[PDB]
Amino acid sequence: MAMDHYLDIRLRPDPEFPPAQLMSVLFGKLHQALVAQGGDRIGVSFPDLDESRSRLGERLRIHASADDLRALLARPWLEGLRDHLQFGEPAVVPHPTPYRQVSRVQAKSNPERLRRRLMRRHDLSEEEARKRIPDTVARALDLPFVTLRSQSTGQHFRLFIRHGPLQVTAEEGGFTCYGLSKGGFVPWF
Amino acid sequence: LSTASVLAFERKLDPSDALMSAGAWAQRDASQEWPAVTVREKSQTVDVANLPSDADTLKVRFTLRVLGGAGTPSACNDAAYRDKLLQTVATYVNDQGFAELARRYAHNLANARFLWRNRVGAEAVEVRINHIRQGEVARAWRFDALAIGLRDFKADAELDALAELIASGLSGSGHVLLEVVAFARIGDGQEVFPSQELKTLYSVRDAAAIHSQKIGNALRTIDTWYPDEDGLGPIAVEPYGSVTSQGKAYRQPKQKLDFYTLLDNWVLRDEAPAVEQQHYVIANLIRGGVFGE
Repeated sequence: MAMDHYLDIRLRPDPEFPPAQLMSVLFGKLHQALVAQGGDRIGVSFPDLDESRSRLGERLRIHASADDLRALLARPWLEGLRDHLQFGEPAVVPHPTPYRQVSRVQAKSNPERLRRRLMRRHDLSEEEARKRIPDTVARALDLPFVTLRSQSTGQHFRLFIRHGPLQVTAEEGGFTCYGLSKGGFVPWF
Repeated sequence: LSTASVLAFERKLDPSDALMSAGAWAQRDASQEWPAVTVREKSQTVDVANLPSDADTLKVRFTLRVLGGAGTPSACNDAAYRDKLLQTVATYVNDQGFAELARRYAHNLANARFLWRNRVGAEAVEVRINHIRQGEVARAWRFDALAIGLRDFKADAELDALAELIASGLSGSGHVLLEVVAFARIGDGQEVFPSQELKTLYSVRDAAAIHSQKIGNALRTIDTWYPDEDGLGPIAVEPYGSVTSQGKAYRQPKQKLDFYTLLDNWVLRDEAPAVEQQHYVIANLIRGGVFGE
């Protein structure tokens, strides 16, 4: 926990979008700025969620610095949510701070994924494909997120994600492109 | 004296269907002859459509209709209810001008309040609105949605002329006919979100349109006297107002600020609800519905 980039921000109310109706736009306007724009000294955390309540977004919680995340207060790439949101700037963090566990990982729940794999790897079709394939091992990761409707359909798909524990020690460096800890202790202030 | 068993009010600012259509840039001054959008379905069996590769543009097409004199109703059973409603509607008319409604109408005309989900990740918004008397136009505008922020009502120089025009409109001082159309910046190969019915995106033939009620909703985001928290912004005007998107229903009937009791008090026995309620009252009279017994 060497960085001291805590930038808090709040929400804004709008009538033309639900939580997914701006969460899919957040997934569209954060990943490309973290990919085509990029920056390993910039990301996000998830320190204010819950399991049963399904709290996905409740406040500004980012991880930046004096130069890498210093363009998070003069950025016209996030312009348009002035009817539904806002942002802040980084503040001086203290010595003893926490570090929450998160992950922006991909969970898979295919019970017929063995059949779609064997269609190009085994030739075992759907007729005899119920002998030893995983019928219920492909579980679902139920959690609250936005409903990103890709070309498969217009319905709101669930945003699977795994939380983590809380350790007093920290780990500075780099995480995945989504900000979830792929080896690095994520921030939770 | 008591309530009104039947009531029927007539709508104001009715739009047509906002067809989508495409194009390019620097041909936006030659947009009489322009192409359209397509509708296709993919693999469940649902619909999803898309712009081409030549086009960031998307286009809007609708036109408006004021009538004038909205206090006087068109269906009742009590003649005495009319004889008790006329003093109230004339009292609200004569003592002040209707421009407070008109700013909050005409900035939603000027902003991208009707381009609801057409700026979820946009960069430059340019809207052009016509005042049509006859076969040409004679008072042309071209508005911007970057300037006035989508939750406050702070007026600019363009807004007062359109406000006094529409306030001449809905008060009976001259019929106006707006045409409010827009040009978008979407994305080169980007998924569209048109309307539906009660999956199938609502497809007008060889185009794609959204219905009348979405824009007849969008141009009357006038409720910002709803009780609980006024820092949020404008939501629309409904008697027993419930909203799915923000979830919580404003203006509950178990405390006294819903439409069905302030109408009883403001109209009949000539006692006044607040001056921070009046334009919401007359916006309810603009909307219309069956307000019975």
